[PDB]
Amino acid sequence: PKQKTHRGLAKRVKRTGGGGLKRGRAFTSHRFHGKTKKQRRQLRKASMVAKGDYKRIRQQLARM
Amino acid sequence: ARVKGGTVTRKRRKKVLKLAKGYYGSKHTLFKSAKEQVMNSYYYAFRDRRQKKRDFRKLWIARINAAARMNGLSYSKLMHGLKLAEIDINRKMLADLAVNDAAAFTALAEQAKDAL
Amino acid sequence: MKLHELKPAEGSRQVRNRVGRGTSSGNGKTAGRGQKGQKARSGGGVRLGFEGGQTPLFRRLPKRGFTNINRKDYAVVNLDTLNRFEDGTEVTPVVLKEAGIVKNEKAGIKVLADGELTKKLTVKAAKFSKSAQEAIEAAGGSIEVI
Amino acid sequence: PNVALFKQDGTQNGEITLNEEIFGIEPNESVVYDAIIMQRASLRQGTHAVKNRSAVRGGGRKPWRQKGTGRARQGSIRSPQWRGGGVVFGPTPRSYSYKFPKKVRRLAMKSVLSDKVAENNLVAVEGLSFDAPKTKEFKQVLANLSIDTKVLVVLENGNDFAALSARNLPNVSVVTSDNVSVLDVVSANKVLATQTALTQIEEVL
RNA sequence: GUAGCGGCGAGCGAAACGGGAAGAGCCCAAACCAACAAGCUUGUUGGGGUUGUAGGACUCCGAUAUGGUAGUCUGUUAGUAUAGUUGAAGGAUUUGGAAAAUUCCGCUAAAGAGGGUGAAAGCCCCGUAGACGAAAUGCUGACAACACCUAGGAGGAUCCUGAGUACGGCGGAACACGAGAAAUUCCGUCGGAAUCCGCGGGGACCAUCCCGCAAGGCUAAAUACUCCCUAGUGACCGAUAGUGAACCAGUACCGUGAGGGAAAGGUGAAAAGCACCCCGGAAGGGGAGUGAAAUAGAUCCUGAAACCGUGUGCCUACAACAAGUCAAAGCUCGUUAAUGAGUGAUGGCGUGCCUUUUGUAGAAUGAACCGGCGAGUUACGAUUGCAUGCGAGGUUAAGUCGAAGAGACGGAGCCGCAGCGAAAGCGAGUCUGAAUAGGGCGAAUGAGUAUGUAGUCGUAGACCCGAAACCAUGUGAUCUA
RNA sequence: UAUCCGGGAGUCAGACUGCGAGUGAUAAGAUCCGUAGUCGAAAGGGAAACAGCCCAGACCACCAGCUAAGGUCCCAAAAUA
RNA sequence: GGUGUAGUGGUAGGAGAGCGUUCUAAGGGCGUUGAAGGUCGAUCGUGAGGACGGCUGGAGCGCUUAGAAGUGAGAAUGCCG
RNA sequence: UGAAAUUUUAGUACCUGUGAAGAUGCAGGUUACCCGCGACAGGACGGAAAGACCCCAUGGAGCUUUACUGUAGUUUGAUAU
Ligand SMILES: [K+]
Ligand SMILES: [K+]
Ligand SMILES: [K+]
Ligand SMILES: [K+]
Ligand SMILES: [K+]
Ligand SMILES: [K+]
Ligand SMILES: [K+]
Ligand SMILES: [K+]
Ligand SMILES: [K+]
Ligand SMILES: [K+]
Ligand SMILES: [Mg+2]
Ligand SMILES: [Mg+2]
Ligand SMILES: [Mg+2]
Ligand SMILES: [Mg+2]
Ligand SMILES: [Mg+2]
Ligand SMILES: [Mg+2]
Ligand SMILES: [Mg+2]
Ligand SMILES: [Mg+2]
Ligand SMILES: [Mg+2]
Ligand SMILES: [Mg+2]
Ligand SMILES: [Mg+2]
Ligand SMILES: [Mg+2]
Ligand SMILES: [Mg+2]
Ligand SMILES: [Mg+2]
Ligand SMILES: [Mg+2]
Ligand SMILES: [Mg+2]
Ligand SMILES: [Mg+2]
Ligand SMILES: [Mg+2]
Ligand SMILES: [Mg+2]
Ligand SMILES: [Mg+2]
Ligand SMILES: [Mg+2]
Ligand SMILES: [Mg+2]
Ligand SMILES: [Mg+2]
Ligand SMILES: [Mg+2]
Ligand SMILES: [Mg+2]
Ligand SMILES: [Mg+2]
Ligand SMILES: [Mg+2]
Ligand SMILES: [Mg+2]
Ligand SMILES: [Mg+2]
Ligand SMILES: [Mg+2]
Ligand SMILES: [Mg+2]
Ligand SMILES: [Mg+2]
Ligand SMILES: [Mg+2]
Ligand SMILES: [Mg+2]
Ligand SMILES: [Mg+2]
Ligand SMILES: [Mg+2]
Ligand SMILES: [Mg+2]
Ligand SMILES: [Mg+2]
Ligand SMILES: [Mg+2]
Ligand SMILES: [Mg+2]
Ligand SMILES: [Mg+2]
Ligand SMILES: [Mg+2]
Ligand SMILES: [Mg+2]
Ligand SMILES: [Mg+2]
Ligand SMILES: [Mg+2]
Repeated sequence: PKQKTHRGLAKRVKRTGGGGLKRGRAFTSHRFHGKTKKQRRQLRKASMVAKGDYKRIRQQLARM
Repeated sequence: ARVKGGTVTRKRRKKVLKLAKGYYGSKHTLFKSAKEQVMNSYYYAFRDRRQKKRDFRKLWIARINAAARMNGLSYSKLMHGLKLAEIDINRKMLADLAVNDAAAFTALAEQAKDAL
Repeated sequence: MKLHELKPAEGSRQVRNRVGRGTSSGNGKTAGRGQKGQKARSGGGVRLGFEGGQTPLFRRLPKRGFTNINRKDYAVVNLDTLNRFEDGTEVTPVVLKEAGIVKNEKAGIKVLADGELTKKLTVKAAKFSKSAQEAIEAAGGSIEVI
Repeated sequence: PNVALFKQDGTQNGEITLNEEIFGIEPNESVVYDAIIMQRASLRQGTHAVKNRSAVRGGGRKPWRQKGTGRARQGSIRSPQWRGGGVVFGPTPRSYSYKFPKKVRRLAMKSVLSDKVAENNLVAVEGLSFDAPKTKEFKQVLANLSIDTKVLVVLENGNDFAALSARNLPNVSVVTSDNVSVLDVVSANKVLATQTALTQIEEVL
């Protein structure tokens, strides 16, 4: 049997050209009155997956 | 394909048992009691291969001290007089002299007693 | 070669690492699993992205987007290829496939302009980019659309 | 690749030229080696098995209690540490074969034949048209051509009498211009070949 | 492992396109027609007719045709399975009990596959290649007879084209799809259509378009599997292995029973297996004798170790000693002949091995000892490195041919070469943004791919043993209530 | 020897000694931190014996020598200095 | 291949080099003038281990290269004897 | 005539001390000719038994209930027969 792809990751990341992963941000759903606007505008900007985290999830989302 | 190992084990154990000759009883017949004693024997061997030198040095020194007291001098003052007089004679040699040629040892003692 | 003189190249084939076959191998008496623990067990360890009950990275992040079932993904030809073909000729998906440039005409050929073109060409495809149109028509070719 | 054409009677008829594409190259020894190991692993059959803890006739009864006895903890009469006992892993039915790239294969063939040519261990012939399949005739042919070592005999598709004549001899392997193989050629030290067979080789390759 | 499903978790997971293997399509109800009968319809027989570029009945035009068969102990014919026959080539010297080994000269091969034969045989034997062969019963395939199917062109006036059916509601299932926006299929229940200007589907649903025509039935081939039979093969086992069982094994034995479940192979070439004599009650020995060999004589080839002894060189009854090591007197032997072997008075130093532990001599754990057995493997995938081939082109999968092979064919498909974005879409740029701004991700910087190999990961028992337990069959009231 | 990239791990029970603090009874071979060392994973020499103290880091051989801490009347080498 | 300098305690653990066993393909060679195995030897190699002899034994087995693994046991209150 | 439990090997003293903190085995000192027989039972933290007290396991089983979620039955209604 071949690998199973973690679909919860396949719905939550995206491959770049260098193989790295794009990701949405947290603290961006429902509770904004507690957050300044700098946080909100800086969190609507995506970011990239960490080194040690990609080390942990690459086997899951190997090809995707 | 299958592998049995009839001879490897037996040869490997005969080696240890040949190493274990002279050992009381089980320690020359049984591989476990032997091996447990072969390793300890090798430890003791490695350690005695150092303590050997200490022991003979100690022995030689006692002999030299005796032969010097019989001339009216001690090991320490003797050897200090020798180091003064630039006389590089090993203690093994000096003990052999004290045993066999007391006259040569006496000459060395005169040298040292002059150096002092 | 002679069968009684066979040799591989150096570094091509490596000796296996057998495990639990004495201490002086280094991989003996624990198999590189270390002392006791869930990792030191047969079928032990944990799932592949498991942080010990800590909220995993996938779960603490949001899902984004969707997939358009009617998506048109085109096969790309970047204008540095086409310096191959003799000037004045007719480029087609059939030509590109026969050459082996494009093996997967996914939705249609799209032509894009990264490299420098140096020929007249009667190129035709599903879609062109505007810079490619400019470069082709400037060299003296002619754009069409299948 | 100028190779001396002999007769079925041993006399040298002349020469034949051969493709430098095939016979003139430098041989790639790593490629030949790879092909050798692959073809032997393919001729392997891999029919060999063993009964694990599950397929073995018995078990079920825990032979005694977990506790109370002064006996070790045991869970089946047929676990690996019993006088019977299912084998832990052991062999399985297994396919050792593997294909590998066509360019490497064809380079292996070319390399082998070019090594034979460089070592002069080809022997071309015009004939091998035996009226009937007697082996002593073929042996006399080998003697005339001064062969005394192993040999592979390439033949056109149909030279049945010559194939039969060469068949029984121990020094001789026989093959029919399409079933030619790296293992066969490399095993052989010399290669007797008909000009027809060489042409068939140079058209299939 | 995509699209999707999913406490959007764990996990689950398609289909179509494409490529191939195999290839075959046929019947019926109904309209109507003819016959019978009861009681103009309506049950039975036959004819007719099976469909979607709508079809058929019905009204007119000619063929009487033409091909096929997925049938028959109708036969013949050929082959094949179940017995089998034949099937070439060597004799001597040395060793030795024996020649097949050695040496000598030869012979043979459509036969040098294998096995046996006093030891290792191309030429001794069984056989092998090859060539012949079946009275009798089956089987397979053709060929004729029989049998069954097989028509064409206009019209649609009218009639028919599968009813408690499709569908809907409620409740549940299967579809990759967990009611979810839930199409599609099926079960129970209740209700409940039209029929050619008709009906269903195209993932709620409506319209348009396209495709098809259910609610009646059959249908070979490719596919899966082996109790078995024949011919065989193995970088499978070789008596703690391999089937539980090489031996009279599902046996002996255990159990009320269901049920569980062993151990145990080898003389010798050939029994030629020890006539006869002696000790002894016999067994068992000792001679003799067979035999190449009896320390090959039924416990039978070899015959380890633990263990039990016999003798002998050295030491040992004022000594404490993880039992050795180092030094060493004396004594006795003489080697893979080299700074020899054995023993050892006496002296110095020195608290076993493993596991697990901050730390174990440990009064923490394990091991009575010896011998055998006994634990990171494989399949499919992913990734990294090393190696090879080729190179911005690298490569085939299935399947066919072919030694259970290599190899050829097979370009469908896979990766990479262009990315960015949720997506539309644009494109070496793209997205955000009013924005030529800035910033993110990317390019100009460039190298990947197929195979092998090793490390590692995942799915599978996944490293070996070890629970109490859970579930589903069954067996037990000969004990006891 | 640092950094970056990638492969593979193991370790998340620590102990004592000295100095700095807390808790403690400025008691504990106590507990918890910092700091340095040692052990762990380190044999050897001294501390009688004695992981954790003092000296010192075993690649091997030597019937060679110089030193360390610690010691020099005997056990037991060295001064009855 | 040599000279010099510096180093070579080690658990978990990582890396690299190997010895040995069974089998296979090839090459080559040894065995009734006595193979393997068994046993004793005072032998060689840095180690795993490798030879040569003596006795036993009675028929198959080594050596070189490469490959494939049921490849190495001292402990499992391990199993069988 | 003929077992068994047990058993790492054993040429198996005492005091004091040390030390994983309670020593036949380490140290220092003392005592002790070698081998047994019958008796006793202080120790070998003796044997038997992977502590039943205790704690832990995101262990199990049985049991209770105004824990959760369900359900067989009981009952009421609608609908069909
Ligand atoms: K590891
Ligand atoms: K034969
Ligand atoms: K549904
Ligand atoms: K001693
Ligand atoms: K790889
Ligand atoms: K490469
Ligand atoms: K250290
Ligand atoms: K073993
Ligand atoms: K007692
Ligand atoms: K419970
Ligand atoms: Mg929102
Ligand atoms: Mg020790
Ligand atoms: Mg390998
Ligand atoms: Mg290690
Ligand atoms: Mg161990
Ligand atoms: Mg731990
Ligand atoms: Mg462990
Ligand atoms: Mg761990
Ligand atoms: Mg939580
Ligand atoms: Mg079972
Ligand atoms: Mg078995
Ligand atoms: Mg599928
Ligand atoms: Mg014959
Ligand atoms: Mg024979
Ligand atoms: Mg002969
Ligand atoms: Mg529907
Ligand atoms: Mg319904
Ligand atoms: Mg058996
Ligand atoms: Mg046997
Ligand atoms: Mg006395
Ligand atoms: Mg005495
Ligand atoms: Mg002692
Ligand atoms: Mg103990
Ligand atoms: Mg015990
Ligand atoms: Mg339960
Ligand atoms: Mg009854
Ligand atoms: Mg200090
Ligand atoms: Mg403490
Ligand atoms: Mg501190
Ligand atoms: Mg530790
Ligand atoms: Mg120390
Ligand atoms: Mg320690
Ligand atoms: Mg000095
Ligand atoms: Mg002194
Ligand atoms: Mg080191
Ligand atoms: Mg060092
Ligand atoms: Mg063998
Ligand atoms: Mg094994
Ligand atoms: Mg054992
Ligand atoms: Mg205590
Ligand atoms: Mg004490
Ligand atoms: Mg001590
Ligand atoms: Mg008595
Ligand atoms: Mg006890
Ligand atoms: Mg316990």
